[PDB]
Amino acid sequence: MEEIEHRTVEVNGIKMHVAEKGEGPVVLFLHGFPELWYSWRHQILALSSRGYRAVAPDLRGYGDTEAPVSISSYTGFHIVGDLIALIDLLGVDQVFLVAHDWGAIIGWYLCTFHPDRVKAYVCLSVPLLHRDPNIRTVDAMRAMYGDDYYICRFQKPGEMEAQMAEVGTEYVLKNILTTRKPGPPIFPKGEYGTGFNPDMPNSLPSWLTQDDLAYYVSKYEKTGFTGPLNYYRNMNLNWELTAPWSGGKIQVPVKFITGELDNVYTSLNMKEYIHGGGFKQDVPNLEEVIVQKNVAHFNNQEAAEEINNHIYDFIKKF
Repeated sequence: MEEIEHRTVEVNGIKMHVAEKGEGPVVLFLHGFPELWYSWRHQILALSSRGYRAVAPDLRGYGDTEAPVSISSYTGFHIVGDLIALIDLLGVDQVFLVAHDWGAIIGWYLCTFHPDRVKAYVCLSVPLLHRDPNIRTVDAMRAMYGDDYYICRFQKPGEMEAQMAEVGTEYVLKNILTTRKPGPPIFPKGEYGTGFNPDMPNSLPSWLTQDDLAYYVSKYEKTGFTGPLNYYRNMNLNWELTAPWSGGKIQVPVKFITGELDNVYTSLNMKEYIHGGGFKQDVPNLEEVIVQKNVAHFNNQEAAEEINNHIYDFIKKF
């Protein structure tokens, strides 16, 4: 970790923190919510040691990267704009892409707008989110799960931030990271409360050290949750703006990997989309989907070595 290089670069008008290690084909890692570049620590070390150039930024709004004040500065187009600028700075025509959670949503947008810049994509947790022309993204979630569904509760500016403040940053991060409950996360009414996990363990699970959690806390306690939350606040706007790509397929080779207990997999009719034929129809060069038994949402950390090996085996093919 000591030999991971950290720098700040100017991309698309913002200052972005980039963590990098190794030489070789670029493997660009995109973290999720509420994470950081650091979520890829094990993959950065493994892929760099195995002859690749591992690159893992803090995305716009996160960690040591600039957080614009306007909520509207966090559409998928803004984030992809940052990443295209980053790839140009890296000096390469194409990358191998690896992404998780919100990072995976952004990765799907990258593959939609610029498939030629992506040789192959290892996608964790969140598959392609089919644009339903009949109903907006968050409107559909609201109809399915109601107003206490977490994504709905994340919409109103400032509200979730205050609820998180009441219980504290360390509690929020431990609450989220340790969750193993399947199904749609429904919050208690009017407060954070038990949030994502009504059965928090006393000890951190063995994949997350006290120092790991402390590092996440050290960033979030200062810069807060607003930047990361703002991605969710643009889901309906993203839906509007992506009308030009309605009914579109992605031809980038994809390997999709999820923990079996991930709340994403176990909600939103995702399991049916993933295995039922819809995912493959939209993504014709999708390879065998991997479901990791007894693994939760944070599969790049909880099953880090398996993820290292799946990434390595897949990108070698190309």
